This record gives sequence, structure tokens and C-alpha cells, in this order.
Amino acid sequence: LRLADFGFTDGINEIIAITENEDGSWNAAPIGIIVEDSSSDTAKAKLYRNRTRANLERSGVLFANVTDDALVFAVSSFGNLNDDWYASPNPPIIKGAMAWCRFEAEMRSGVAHLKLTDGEIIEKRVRAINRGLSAVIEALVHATRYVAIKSDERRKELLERIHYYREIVQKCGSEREKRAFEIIMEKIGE
Amino acid sequence: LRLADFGFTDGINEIIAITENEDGSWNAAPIGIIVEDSSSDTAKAKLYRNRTRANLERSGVLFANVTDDALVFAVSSFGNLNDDWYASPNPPIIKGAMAWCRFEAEMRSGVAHLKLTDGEIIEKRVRAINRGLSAVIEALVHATRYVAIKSDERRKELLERIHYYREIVQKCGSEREKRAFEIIMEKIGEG
Ligand SMILES: Cc1cc2nc3c(=O)[nH]c(=O)nc-3n(C[C@H](O)[C@H](O)[C@H](O)COP(=O)(O)O)c2cc1C
Repeated sequence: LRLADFGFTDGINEIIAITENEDGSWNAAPIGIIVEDSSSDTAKAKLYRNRTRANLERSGVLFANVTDDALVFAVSSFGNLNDDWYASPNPPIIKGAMAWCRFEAEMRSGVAHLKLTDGEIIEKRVRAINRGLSAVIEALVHATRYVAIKSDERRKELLERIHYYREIVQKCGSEREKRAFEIIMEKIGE
Repeated sequence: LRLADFGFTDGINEIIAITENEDGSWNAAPIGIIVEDSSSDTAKAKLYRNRTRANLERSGVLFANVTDDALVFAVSSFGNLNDDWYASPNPPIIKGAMAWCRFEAEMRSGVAHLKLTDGEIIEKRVRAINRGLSAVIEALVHATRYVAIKSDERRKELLERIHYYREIVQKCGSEREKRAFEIIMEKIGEG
């Protein structure tokens, strides 16, 4: 199998990582899958102390959903998705996803070493470049840092970045990106 | 026709605007097409005094190519594509474009009032979100401004943003985004 056949390129691919909880329910969270060669079946992801890492340590199985849905990224950055977000429970396939794939994973020093074993394209799409989508994704990077730090000066700097990206989403984004951004603002206490 | 059927959403859609020069050749430049209702056939673009605007004043015809190709954006940001970038000379499709559209355009003091009249979906695709692609697009916004202005304080601000986005492209982008960023650095005098 080739990573490129499921929407991955070399570089870092921001996807929704779906992993099985101990009770059999799914956990969904954004992660960046790092790819050196998209013609290959190997990749990796460096994971923080979160449910994704805890599940992969136990199960060694990671599903990925390839999606450009700002809302799914915003919600899953701050909490789990509910069953209502899924079009399919097995394999797990969030509504609106363009593709899914399955990786076997081996954790070493906080890095999930991945081997692609299955997947399918669900829906190819066309969308013009949208800076509002870019802005939601960047804001998520800063907001997730913002909530993890106590420094008032560092937080001030991050909030300025978040406001900068908010102006872009308000000007450029579709209603879906604007909705996603309001989730970010709510979650961080703004 | 409906804008949504050719890849446009409400908001601003960054596309490649292709317009006819005085000599019949094509001019290509990134432009944002502003959409209030993607179910409709109407849109707008706000244009500075550039070749796209001058060409629309003469012809009232705007072709749009919907593409996610970082290299097409970077090259067209700083000049014309010429003739090797096109899969079709008429209607102008750029190689790799996902869709093309044709708009009638009425210029009203820098605002192009657009009506969608023709178009085709060429190729639907799938690509995971990539922050390197985001960063190329942001850097192009700042770099096209940088090269057009003389303010020292403003150029200083813009160069800082460009350097910030460069780091994101190096970390996250594919080789295609990296190649696109190399064009930016060359064009701003940091090659
Ligand atoms: C993503 C992006 C969007 C842009 N949108 C616009 C726009 O909507 N209106 C405008 O006047 N310039 C816009 N620009 C700047 C022009 O593309 C740039 O100045 C170019 O040199 C104009 O070329 P032309 O003289 O061939 O029209 C945009 C640039 C980027 C990279």
C-alpha cells in the first residue's frame, strides 16, 4: 500500500486519529502524521500525554480519517466526538471524511511508528483554497498551547496570534470555519 | 449554475484568475473571489490597479481555476505563468486544476461584480490538511505586499511574518510547498 493513495504527502499530515478505548468505544483526536516518502507504507507520529497515546500503548492500532472539516478539528482538539459524528463504526469513519486508513503502531520513546495496512478513499472533493480554514488550524496550534501554560506574558502573546487568525476567519472563512473558531474562543475562556 | 458546485464556499475563495491581455495572451494571478451565498451564481472580487483589473475593464470576462497547487500560486503571484503551465489554452485550464469557471465581470471602481456562466469539474482530489500549504498561502499574501511597497516599518513586519511561515513550511510542507517557498525567498531578495 502507498500513503499517497489515501491523501498523504511527504511532510506532516494533520488528520483525525481514532483509537479504541478500553471499553471498546472510540476516541478521536487530531494528530500530525509525519511522512518521509508517500510512496511507502511507513510513517510516524510524535504523541503527547493523551488518550491517543494511552490507547496505542495498549492496542497498537490507529485509524486515521482524512478530512478538511474545520469543525471536527475544533471539537476533537478539546474533547471526544460523540457517536453522532460517525458514518460508520467499523472501520470508524467520521461523517464527511474523504478517506480512512488503518495503521499498526509500535510506540518507542513517545513516537508511534506506523505501518499502513488498510484504507479506502470515501469521497474525493473540490474546494478552493480558503484562508479561514488555514486560520482555524493555526489557531488550534496556539490555543492548545495557550491552555497548557500559566505565564501571563506568554499567554498574552498567544492570544494576540489567536486574535490575528480570528480576523482572517471572520473575513475569509465559510460559516463552518467561523463556527469552528467560536468553539476555540469558548474553550480557551474568551 | 451554483458556485458550490465548482468548489466555492461562502467567504473568500483564493483562486487563479485568468484574463485576456491586449495581445490575446492570458494573464494569471491569484485573486480572492468573495461569496455571500454559494447556492447562487453571483460573487465579487476587490481588485487593486493590477493587470487583472485592467484586463477586466477591457473584456468583462474572468476565468477562474480552482487549484490547491502551492507552486501555481507562488509562480503566478510574481508574474505570468506562460504557456507551458496550461493543459488547455481555451478555455484556460492550468495543469492540475480541479475545476475551471467563467464569470462575466462588471467593474465598478475596483470591485468586480461577477456572474458565473460556465465551468467544469476537472478532477476531484483528496489531500490531508497540511500546514505547509497554509504557510505558503499566508506568506504569498505578505510577500506580494512586501514587493509592492516602500514603507520600511511595514516591510520589516512583513519579512518577519514571511520568516515565521518559512519555518512552518520546512517542518510541515511537502517538497512541493518547499519548492514554492524557494520562489518566495528568491522574489523578495533572500535567495
Ligand atoms: C492568496 C492571494 C490572494 C490574492 N487576492 C487578491 C485580490 O483579491 N485582489 C487583488 O488586487 N490582489 C490579490 N492578490 C495579489 C495579486 O495576486 C498580486 O498582486 C499579483 O501580482 C497581481 O498580478 P496581476 O498584475 O497580473 O493581476 C492576492 C495574492 C494572493 C497570493
